[PDB]
Amino acid sequence: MNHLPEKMRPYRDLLEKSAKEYVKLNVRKGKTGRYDSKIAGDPYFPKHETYPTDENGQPMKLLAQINFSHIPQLDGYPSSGILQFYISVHDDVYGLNFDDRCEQKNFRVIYFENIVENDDELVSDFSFIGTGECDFPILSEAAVEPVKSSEWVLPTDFQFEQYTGMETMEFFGQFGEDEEDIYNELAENGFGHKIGGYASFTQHDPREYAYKEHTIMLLQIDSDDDIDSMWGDVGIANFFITPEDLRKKDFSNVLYNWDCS
Repeated sequence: MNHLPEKMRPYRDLLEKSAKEYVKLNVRKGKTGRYDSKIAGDPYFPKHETYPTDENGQPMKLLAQINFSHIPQLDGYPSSGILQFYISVHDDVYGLNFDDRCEQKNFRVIYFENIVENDDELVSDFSFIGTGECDFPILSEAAVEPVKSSEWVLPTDFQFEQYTGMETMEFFGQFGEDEEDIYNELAENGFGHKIGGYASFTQHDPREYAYKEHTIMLLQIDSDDDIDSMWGDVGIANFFITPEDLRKKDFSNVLYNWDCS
């Protein structure tokens, strides 16, 4: 039995019904191949394509790349292709769009469905990407080891309220003096790096009103001293997509968020 604080036990059946299969990403500082899933490092990129640039036309830098052929299969996710996440290196907010989290101005999400095999038609020299005045959120290339897992809905994720049928204030408030311990234990079972599953935030989930259909989390990267990942003050980043767009393999409306303490 996965542990549950005492007052939460009557809700065990509900939490089990909410369980979502996901892929935990164990990370290992080090060099990765051109076609591999990785955090930072160099991306797979065809010479004939236009490399992503930020609002001032400066080349962006790869935050992470996922090769769908290299992770456990999740319902609804592509069976192959390489999905990439990029951000500007020149802005003090890791390229987060303060106005519209889905407007790829200083961040970009690119999906290559068909992978080029010919080594000479791919970019190998990425020295053209600059160095911003601020440190990149992840300072060290890291390899990825996917492990399929499962987890109940997290209280940090706006879907929690949908499952319990009430606002979290009202929901955890019913536990009296145990409210904080209960909320914190449940929220802390989250975090870490992953594909799919439920979302963790140090502040507030931005989806309730503004992006209510972005219920699928494509990727979450947490602060992690093992690979020199640090989002502001021990924060966390994540990307979301709507079920419709994932089906269409359309990544032009992906929600990029990050927050910290």
